[PDB]
Amino acid sequence: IWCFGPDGNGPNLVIDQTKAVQYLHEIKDSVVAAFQWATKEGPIFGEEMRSVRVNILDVTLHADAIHRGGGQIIPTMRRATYAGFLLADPKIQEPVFLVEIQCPEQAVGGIYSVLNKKRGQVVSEEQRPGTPLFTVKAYLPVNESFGFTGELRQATGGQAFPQMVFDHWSTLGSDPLDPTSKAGEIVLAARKRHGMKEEVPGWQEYYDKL
Amino acid sequence: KKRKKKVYTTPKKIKHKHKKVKLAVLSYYKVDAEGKVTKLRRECSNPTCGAGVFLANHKDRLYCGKCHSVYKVNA
RNA sequence: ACCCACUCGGCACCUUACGAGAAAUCAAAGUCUUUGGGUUCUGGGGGGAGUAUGGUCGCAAGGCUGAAACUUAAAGGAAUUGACGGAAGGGCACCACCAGGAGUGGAGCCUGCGGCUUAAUUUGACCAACACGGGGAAACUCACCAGGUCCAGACACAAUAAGGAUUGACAGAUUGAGAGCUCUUUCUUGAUUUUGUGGGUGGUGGUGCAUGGCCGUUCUUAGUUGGUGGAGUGAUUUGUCUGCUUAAUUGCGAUAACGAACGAGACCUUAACCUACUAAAUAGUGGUGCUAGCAUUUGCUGGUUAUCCACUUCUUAGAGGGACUAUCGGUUUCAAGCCGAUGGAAGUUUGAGGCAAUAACAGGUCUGUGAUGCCCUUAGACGUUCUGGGCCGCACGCGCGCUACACUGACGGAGCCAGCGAGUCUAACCUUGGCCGAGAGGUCUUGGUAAUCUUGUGAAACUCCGUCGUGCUGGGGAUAGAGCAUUGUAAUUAUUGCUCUUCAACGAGGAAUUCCUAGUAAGCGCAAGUCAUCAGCUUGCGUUGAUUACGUCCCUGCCCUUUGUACACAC
Repeated sequence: IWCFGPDGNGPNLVIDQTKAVQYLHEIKDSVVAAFQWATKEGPIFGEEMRSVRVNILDVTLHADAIHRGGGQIIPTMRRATYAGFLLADPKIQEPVFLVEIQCPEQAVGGIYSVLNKKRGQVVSEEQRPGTPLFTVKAYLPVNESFGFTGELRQATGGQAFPQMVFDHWSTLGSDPLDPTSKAGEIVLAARKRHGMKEEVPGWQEYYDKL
Repeated sequence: KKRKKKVYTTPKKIKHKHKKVKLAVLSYYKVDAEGKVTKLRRECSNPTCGAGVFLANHKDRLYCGKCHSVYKVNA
């Protein structure tokens, strides 16, 4: 284990299968220099990687470290990480919330119905034993429970009262290569908000042959 | 030369902990109403075994414990 | 016209610097820290930038005038040392050439490096790596891989614990396995031990770019230094050199240098000379000496200090002696030397080595070291071990070697001469002789702890005679097949040798390149390190034994003088 880019803490590992290579000693300084770059900003639409692993099966180097130095290490691995991460069908992971919606008896009927509106869902349909005030945790792809503070009030009566909180991530693979998949199109909004190529580059341009 | 981790294709092997008998010595001698004691396990016939070596019982023979010989009950 | 001697003015020039200057340098750049003759212009770190803009002049090109923002800690001058030059001159070197020799590269094979491959194909090294790590690895080696084992957890503390901390356990199973490793049923021993915490300990683990030491290279070249003195403000320089000469900073000689020192040399060892000294059954020789044989005018041999005596010329090894360029002629400026001849064992530093200067190189080595810091690990161990595999795998390139591509050969028979070694009783070493055996080898004994026994190491080229007869042939032995032996427990991924079967490319080699000037290269063999067996390797020893030249700096490098430089990490 070498580093945990970005920042030396992100869930990205420099795994080496290199078991018969000599010059790993003087390149571990600059291998890790650009490993954190490709995980700070990404290939598809340019943000932080998460649970992305780099398994260096092998490395080929020079004799001396001159053309094996920083001028020829950062760029060359900026195309190597972009290869494997694209060869394993890069996907999307979306943060969710730790909501606990205070509610009456059947506001869950409102809540449980308005939770699964935009690909979100429910963790559990739990409740408070002491009162008919039910509490629900849910998956919400941070998109988006704008306060439905009217919708649950249209079913139950005079106690509806939504309050939510926030939690960790959540992943679902939608194959973002084509501008047809649902998560392959949400990236488009983030794309033109960056101002770069509309199309996602495939792995062919980032991966070579024999 | 760069080394590598030694792979474990089998789970760990646990060193055997001795069966700590609790006053089993009280179960090798039997006394009567007059206190007359008599050995319950046989003794090793080899000279360098002991008068109380108490050959371990088994299914179909008698193992010493110290001299590591083989005895048969019916010989 | 010129010559001589003046004088004014001009371009200058040569020496010295008294003087000045940072110095180069200068006769003005002097009369300036002892600072003031008159007077105009310009400069105030480098870039930005002579830029923007404004202005003016010009047909324009552009000129003149002319910033700032921002940016930087140096830019720059002159010399010194070094380095380098596709700069000059001068020396040196068969790790360069001339004249040549032998090759390598081309065929095959051994072996090393890379690369491909795998479980590993462990590894370091890239003129100064690549038959190197003494590295010719079955196990070990061994550092890797698939596995199985021990704690080799010192010491201190806490915990457990004689109502037992504990270790061992025959049989089955597991298990590569006759590891009670651990399970299956329960015996042996007894605070030895078990768990944790600190501390170690061990590691062919990493770090040679943290190092010591060692070694190699620069550099086998002749170079390095300080004392005093001289020049400079100084770094530095002279000394330490123009020339000649030497293998040489070896000397002659010239000198702002003198006297010195280390390296070279001197030193020592080896080799050849010594009819001279000393000797000797572990060396030999002479004795119609001892005895016997041979052939018979008498020569050759066997036991001859143990069957005798005399000796050291051969052998050995102590002390020495011998050449120091000795004598004669030539050369040079007498000279250092050089050249030739004579004599001489020896006339090339007599031959050949050993040791071999300051300074370094990030040369290599932590994988030689119980040399060694730091870091890594330390019980499911990277420590220690046992089994098996790997280091040797193979489309390929290169290196070092061996075999050869033939008649100055091969084959067969015969003649048949060394040295340098080594060798076991603190044990299976070296083995003679006889026997078995085509061989390989086995065998009984002998001798040797060693000038004695192997051993006169009877070795091979070579010599003679015969076969082959220009046919990639009888050269060649590559790959492969079968069997017999030794060593090792173990020969399979052939150990090696031996027997027979096969005779592949190879008709002498393109660029290129290696090494070499006399007992020389090269042909030839032997010994030894390796080692239980394995020598195509290597150190030495010898056997046969050339050609060519006694030089040059053209090529390649190195060194010196001058020179140039904006480099100093030094092209």
